[PDB]
Amino acid sequence: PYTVVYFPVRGRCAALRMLLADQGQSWKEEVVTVETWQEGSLKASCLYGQLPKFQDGDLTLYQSNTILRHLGRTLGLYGKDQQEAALVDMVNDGVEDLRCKYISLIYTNYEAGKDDYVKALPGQLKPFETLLSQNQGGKTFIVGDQISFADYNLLDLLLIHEVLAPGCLDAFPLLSAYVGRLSARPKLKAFLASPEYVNLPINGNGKQ
Amino acid sequence: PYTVVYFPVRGRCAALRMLLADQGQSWKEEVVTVETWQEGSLKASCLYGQLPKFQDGDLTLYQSNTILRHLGRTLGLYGKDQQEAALVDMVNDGVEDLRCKYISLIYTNYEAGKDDYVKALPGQLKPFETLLSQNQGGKTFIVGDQISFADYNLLDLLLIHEVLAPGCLDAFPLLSAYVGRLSARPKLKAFLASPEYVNLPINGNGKQ
Ligand SMILES: N[C@@H](CCC(=O)N[C@@H](CSC1C([N+](=O)[O-])=CC([N+](=O)[O-])C=C1[N+](=O)[O-])C(=O)NCC(=O)O)C(=O)O
Ligand SMILES: N[C@@H](CCC(=O)N[C@@H](CSC1C([N+](=O)[O-])=CC([N+](=O)[O-])C=C1[N+](=O)[O-])C(=O)NCC(=O)O)C(=O)O
Repeated sequence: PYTVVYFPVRGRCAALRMLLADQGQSWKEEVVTVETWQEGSLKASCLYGQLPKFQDGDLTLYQSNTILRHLGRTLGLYGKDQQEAALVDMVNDGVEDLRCKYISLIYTNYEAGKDDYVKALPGQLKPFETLLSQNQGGKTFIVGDQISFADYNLLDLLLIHEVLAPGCLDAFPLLSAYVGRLSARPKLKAFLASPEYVNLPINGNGKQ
Repeated sequence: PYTVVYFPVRGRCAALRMLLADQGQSWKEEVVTVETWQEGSLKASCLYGQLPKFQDGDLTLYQSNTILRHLGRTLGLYGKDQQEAALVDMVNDGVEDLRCKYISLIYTNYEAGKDDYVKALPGQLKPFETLLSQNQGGKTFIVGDQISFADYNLLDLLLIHEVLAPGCLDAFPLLSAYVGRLSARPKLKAFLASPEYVNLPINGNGKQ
């Protein structure tokens, strides 16, 4: 019953598509061209002048996380209790803080400090490796014994980092095995090798 | 009760202190200082190298939005349903992107951005005024007919721009009657005039 609006990019939507495609779900897509947003026909119709946009039938939503937390809750991808759902919310704000830092490296400074960003990236990644070493051994998901929407938000932030700085996971043993076992999950490994996701750019400016 | 470990400023905890003061809660502050945080060991033990940290007993926490959704779903401020609970995450994530850009100029360019961040404001609060006129007539809370942590964070976001650009709400009626109707709330009008709030810096660098 879903629909997703966005530009023909991977951007802030590549993570909510991985959970829908791996959850055994299905959805329709809608798209905005590079010029339909250069018109006003859609930037004023949005609650913040931006996309992704979502539909759940009679509902609509904005913000990449309101949709990621909305499908975790309506699909049981939010933890098992009030506290796992707090440690599943703690990984996501950190995961949304380092991507908010990656969005500025790919759109406002990739040529004047794109190497000062890979220089401090290990420490930006130690935190999540520190939580897996503190999990069931790192042999599970990022929280509890079940997967959550935080796993698809970190698995993409970890997937798009292996592309701007190859070998950024060689110091993090557990993130290297957790990022290899989730892309191997049957329905998501089928979505990563598809043209639907293999043919769009990670970003809108074309850099990576 | 709970505990808050943060710098002697209002910064990121100012909304949960209004949530814990307006919700009949009690708590302790573990004030921290630039002489204590520069000592190192307190920041090297944080999960991301930052504050505030917070607790509910054995459960520790970091990330200010995680503490607002965790006190939100534990205090009964997270919606009456799943779709109102996502319509609350939509107002909190937007109040966080405005608060995410109000925090970068205050600490990274207050002398070259305070003349452009203020003419770009009108357009940043319209959404929030549109959501009130789009619910209960705007005579209630930002979402549903009940209060939420999204409401304790959008009010703090409106009390601070009222300090960087006083008179920024003069064209946003429902937003001007809502920042006074929430400050009139009994236990919130009593804590907001209290010493631990008024003698605290909104920010931690001098500007505002
Ligand atoms: N916090 C919100 C932020 C949403 C957001 O930033 N949306 C951007 C797309 S992201 C990114 C991007 N960008 O950050 O500026 C621009 C882009 N593009 O094609 O022009 C594509 C992007 N992408 O990630 O694919 C947008 O609507 N941009 C239109 C505008 O600003 O007028 C969320 O998580 O949903
Ligand atoms: N997403 C996290 C971010 C938490 C965070 O940014 N904490 C900052 C305080 S915020 C802000 C601030 N800042 O953003 O850099 C610095 C500050 N100070 O006194 O030095 C005070 C701040 N404040 O808001 O009062 C911190 O620990 N800073 C220490 C460090 O970076 O080493 C959350 O929401 O909790």
